Amino acid sequence: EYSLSVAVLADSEIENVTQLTSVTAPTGTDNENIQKLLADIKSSQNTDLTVNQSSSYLAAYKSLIAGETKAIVLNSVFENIIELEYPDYASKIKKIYTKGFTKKVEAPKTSKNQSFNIYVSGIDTYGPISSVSRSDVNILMTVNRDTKKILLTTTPADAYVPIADGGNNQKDKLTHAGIYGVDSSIHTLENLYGVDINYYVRLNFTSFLKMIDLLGGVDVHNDQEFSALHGKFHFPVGNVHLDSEQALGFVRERYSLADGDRDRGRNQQKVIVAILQKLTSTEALKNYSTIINSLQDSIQTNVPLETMINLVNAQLESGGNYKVNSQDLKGTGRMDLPSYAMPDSNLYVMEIDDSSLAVVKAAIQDVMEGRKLA
Ligand SMILES: CC(C)=CCC/C(C)=C\CC/C(C)=C\CC/C(C)=C\CC/C(C)=C\CC/C(C)=C\CC/C(C)=C\CC/C(C)=C\COP(=O)(O)O
Repeated sequence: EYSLSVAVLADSEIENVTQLTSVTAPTGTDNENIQKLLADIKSSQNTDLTVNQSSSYLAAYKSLIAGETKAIVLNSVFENIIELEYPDYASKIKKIYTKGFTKKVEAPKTSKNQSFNIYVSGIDTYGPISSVSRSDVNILMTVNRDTKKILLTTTPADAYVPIADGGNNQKDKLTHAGIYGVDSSIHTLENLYGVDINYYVRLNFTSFLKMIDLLGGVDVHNDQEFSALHGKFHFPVGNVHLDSEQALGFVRERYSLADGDRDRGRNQQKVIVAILQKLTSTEALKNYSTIINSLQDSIQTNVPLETMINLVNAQLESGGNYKVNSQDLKGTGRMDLPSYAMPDSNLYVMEIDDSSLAVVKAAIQDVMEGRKLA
């Protein structure tokens, strides 16, 4: 659910598209959508516009505010990209023609064998799940139902990788993929790790809170004393029970941890294991429908109902615990590499360590294939 519009400056005398002869747009990277809009304009308004190609939607916007063009095409998805460098962009423009588009995100891929991959996207925002934002949590869960093994692979938010789809396969921090959509994030990680991602789950701060509450909190073993959210929550060494708000702090704190983002990644993994322990309780399995009802409006997923039912009932009958292992893609922080989405800013990114990538890829394959980890 997105839209393309013809936009002009807020104070432009232009009121409707029939007054235009041309429009500036990135036909180099969004030609299909753009051409649909132009065909729709020619049909309902009998107006044929020539296109002044721009290198991107950001570039088109710059041209507009610079007075170098009268009108641009704007794909709503990319308004969120423009906002990264121009937070007040919305107030600078008006829209004089709008076309709604619709697309389903990733279709689910059913695995032909005992193993599947689920991508967990954690969005940096409160409120309705439909809110567009970057994906600061990017965890792949490789599950093998035969060996009863799970592998959690964390990819840091700042990982500098080719971003698929809207990212135009250009390098940027992984978290930006989330802005283009869950599709972009999924395809980005499929390409990086060379595996099919069967399903995804997408949730934000508000979704996470409801889930923890619903489950009655979660229990973890904390390895190092730390505090989160400017000292609001304190976590001692030892077994800790986390309510919704504590758990959210627990998975967010980074800077004060001995190993920074890597330790935060491990804390997130601890919480996932704890959630899984609650979700595979007999009470939870028996009452899965209530859990679906309770979380459906705040958590997006393409896992089919039929699949959930199979997974739940299989666990109900067979019982038995999954063993969980974890890993994280390693790299080196840098300030001198360009961000495709934010070309004018110096950003911190993590340049991937190639030897680590090889190891991470091999481990995913091992668990999928039922081989022991190195
Ligand atoms: C289905 C069933 C009952 C059994 C199936 C059999 C088994 C054992 C496994 C099958 C797997 C299945 C079906 C489901 C697994 C899913 C599962 C158990 C748990 C899912 C956990 C989920 C959905 C989310 C966890 C994500 C998590 C830990 C945190 C979310 C992160 C969020 C929302 C925000 C983080 C943002 C962040 C890192 C920092 C905040 O930003 P700043 O403050 O600016 O720095």
